[PDB]
Amino acid sequence: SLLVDVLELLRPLLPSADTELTPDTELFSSQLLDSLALEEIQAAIESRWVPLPPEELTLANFNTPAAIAETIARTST
Amino acid sequence: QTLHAPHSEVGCAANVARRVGVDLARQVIGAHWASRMLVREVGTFPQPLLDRTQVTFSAQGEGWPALLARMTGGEVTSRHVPREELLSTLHADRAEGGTLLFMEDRACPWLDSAHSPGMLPHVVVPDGVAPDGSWQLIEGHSWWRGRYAMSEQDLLAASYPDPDPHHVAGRVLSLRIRPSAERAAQLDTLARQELAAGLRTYLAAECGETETPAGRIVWANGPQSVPLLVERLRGWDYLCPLAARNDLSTEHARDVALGRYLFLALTDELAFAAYARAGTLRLVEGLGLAGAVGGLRPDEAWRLAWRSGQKLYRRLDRQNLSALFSALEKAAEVDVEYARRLLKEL
Amino acid sequence: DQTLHAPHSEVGCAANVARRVGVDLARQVIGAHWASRMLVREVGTFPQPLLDRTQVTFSAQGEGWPALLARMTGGEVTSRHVPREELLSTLHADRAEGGTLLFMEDRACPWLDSAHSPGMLPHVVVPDGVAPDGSWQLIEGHSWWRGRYAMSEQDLLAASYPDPDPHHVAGRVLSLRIRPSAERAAQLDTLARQELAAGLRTYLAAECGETETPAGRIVWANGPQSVPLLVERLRGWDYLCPLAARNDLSTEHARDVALGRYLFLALTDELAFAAYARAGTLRLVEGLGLAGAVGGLRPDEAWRLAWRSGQKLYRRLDRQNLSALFSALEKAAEVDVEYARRLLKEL
Repeated sequence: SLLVDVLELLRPLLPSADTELTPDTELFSSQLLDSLALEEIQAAIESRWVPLPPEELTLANFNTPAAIAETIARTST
Repeated sequence: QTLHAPHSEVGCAANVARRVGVDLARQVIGAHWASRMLVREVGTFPQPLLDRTQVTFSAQGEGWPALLARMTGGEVTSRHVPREELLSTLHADRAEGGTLLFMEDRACPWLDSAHSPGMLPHVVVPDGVAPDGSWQLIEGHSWWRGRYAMSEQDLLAASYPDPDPHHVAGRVLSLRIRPSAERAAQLDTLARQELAAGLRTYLAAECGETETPAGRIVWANGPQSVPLLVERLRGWDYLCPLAARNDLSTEHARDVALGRYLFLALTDELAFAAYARAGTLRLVEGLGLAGAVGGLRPDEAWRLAWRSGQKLYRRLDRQNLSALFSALEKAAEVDVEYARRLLKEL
Repeated sequence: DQTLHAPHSEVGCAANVARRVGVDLARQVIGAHWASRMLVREVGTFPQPLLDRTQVTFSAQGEGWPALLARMTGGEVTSRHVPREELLSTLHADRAEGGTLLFMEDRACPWLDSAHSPGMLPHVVVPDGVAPDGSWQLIEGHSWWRGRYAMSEQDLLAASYPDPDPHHVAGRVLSLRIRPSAERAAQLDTLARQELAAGLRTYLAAECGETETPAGRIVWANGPQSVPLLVERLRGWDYLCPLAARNDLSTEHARDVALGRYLFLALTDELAFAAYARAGTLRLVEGLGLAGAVGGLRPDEAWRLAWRSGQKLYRRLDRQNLSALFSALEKAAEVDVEYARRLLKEL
């Protein structure tokens, strides 16, 4: 649901139209995405859900679509 | 949960502080309200390490080593330990707090930096030997935050690299910081007193300068620090049209690389400001003082500045540079009103 | 040429001002100050907000010309900011007692072809009276652009008061009020011979030092040890060679290469100064009648070959060019210590 919104947000950032993206796909530790993609994700969260402070910007929070969805859920109460 | 911060060493110190019952972000960082513009510029010739005019910001003030030492009655000591004493030092420091152990980025597999020692050395906190003989290392930088395993031989190799561009050779900060029972009982009293003192320092708005082999270093504290910083940063407006060109000379490519790095470094200081201000608000809440400041949110104002900085170093253009200056001016305004209201209640 | 020059702008500028008051800077002031120092900026006590990177360089400037020029002349080399409506009167007042290094951005000096950047550091020029059309004559002290250039009074005031002002040059003058008294003028070659001994003794004393600053811990080492320590430290940047060889660099890895190459460019510029300074010492020694006793060693040539090696490395960051820079620096170090010992014996 958020996971659906996160997967929708990420697909157009990937290296290829056919890049496999599941809820457990590694995004940053794999160098699939770089920090210009992280900026797009931060800016999407800022405008759609609850803006994230620096303490939320961790590889544990951002490395998979499931982790991003969990981050937005946790931070949107 | 591993504690962390926008600066690796602060994250590391927060983990060590928790071992001895000290909440570093709230009682040490959050108790030290600060705002400083720093400049390195041409002073008296010769200054062979002055490579460029440089400007940044700091919300660290005197810094956690000074405050953590006087608040605990302990010591935070820098040493280059001989290899034959490193492991004994790591075991000995653990009784009374712990150690920040420096190493190159390329010694830390989780940094994905095999091909470079990085601009500066990294730091970790050794957190004991596990059942299998391997060291547990705490990573205190928010992005990589967590616990990692390293073999003892790999740890010693990391402490004594060859070559050693950063001079990491047995470099430790030993935190012998365990408070007495009577001091532990009063940490929030000391935090209250440090909070008032830093607020008075801020309003005193001292400035200074020093001539060094790396340049004249100038600093300015207090309510005008961020206005002065913004006025100075306008001097880097040339980066916008220069970063848009696609055919840059080696020298112009260096100007852009160094200019982007100035805003990257600044952005990490803005992240730290948001972290520190959040600590201040947790401190004020726990002291029962949240009443007298109302709902002012200097943490949120600095968070907005940090985001403007990230946008600018990621894409150097005039709109992004103007947005950073606006966010910084807003943070300056919220800071001075918050500081004045809070000191009135102390 | 009609104008004196050096590999550092401000040194060339100072040489022109010194000549006005009967001081040969390169021979009597730079050449009288034998020095060799390794400098490093590294991590020290937190926090250090201006420490952006570990940095290593070299200097043969020692205490530097402002210190030596001021004490040898009995005058002053003083930095200050003056308001726009007092700048021209300050330039005339300084001229009556020496001269001025006037700060300005690179982009204000058309002869530098630097319109699109204020550069990493500000520039300096020496005001040198006016041309027949009333334009100010500006001496360029850097060898690469050596000469005198005209700038209208309106343009010179616009250059001295830039907006914005990244380098803080606004109305900044380094005033060289350096004309020696008649009595002091007659003592200059005596004071130069004293300074020459005193720097060689400082070099052989090989002191070290370390300061903690908001820009890092600054470590230095003087003397015969200085170049060997520098070479040992610069080996830490061997990682640049494989990195600059790779074709697809992240913004991050591009930055690391750019900053590393800039470390070698700054170092190369200090090798040019060493060659200049050593040549000055050889001139000072020749004029004191000591060249025959001291012998035919050429530390100037050894530092010039180190400079060429540095430029070669700056153009192509490869392990062979790095090793060639290290060999050149080691050879310069060996000539320096043999020369220093033979000269100090004859003084």
